[PDB]
Amino acid sequence: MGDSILSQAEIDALLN
Amino acid sequence: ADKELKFLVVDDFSTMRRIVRNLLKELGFNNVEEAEDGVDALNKLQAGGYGFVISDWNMPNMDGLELLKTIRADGAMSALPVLMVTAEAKKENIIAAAQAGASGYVVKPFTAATLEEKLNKIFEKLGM
Ligand code: BEF
Ligand SMILES: [Mg+2]
Repeated sequence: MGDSILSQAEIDALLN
Repeated sequence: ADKELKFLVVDDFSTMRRIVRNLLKELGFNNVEEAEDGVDALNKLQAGGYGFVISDWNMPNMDGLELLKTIRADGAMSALPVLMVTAEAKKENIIAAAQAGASGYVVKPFTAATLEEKLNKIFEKLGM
């Protein structure tokens, strides 16, 4: 199974 | 923010520290110190005077998440801005950093624009 990697944009949604 | 604002850049490798220190300089912030891991970082923060923390995740002795958590639980540093700059990008970790109170999160490799952008949004809050 592959990892769940988030893009900078998806990351921005909850952290930036 | 005030150009004398004191920063602490934490990473176990100088590359990230140099990049960040130079971008900070480009924005006008020269009062910047460095640390090599969470413990090393806590020793400097305890000395006082810091106003902003930017740090890596994967570091020996005490990683970035643990550093963030101790800072957030410390009565003398609980509101210290902590911006994560790290290669770590797995979802469970992003969510963990967010739940622990990270002020922001930038994924390595990052452009000058991304860092200035993230930094500026945190700065705006510091003013209200
Ligand atoms: F080692 Be850091 F998380 F890029
Ligand atoms: Mg007010």
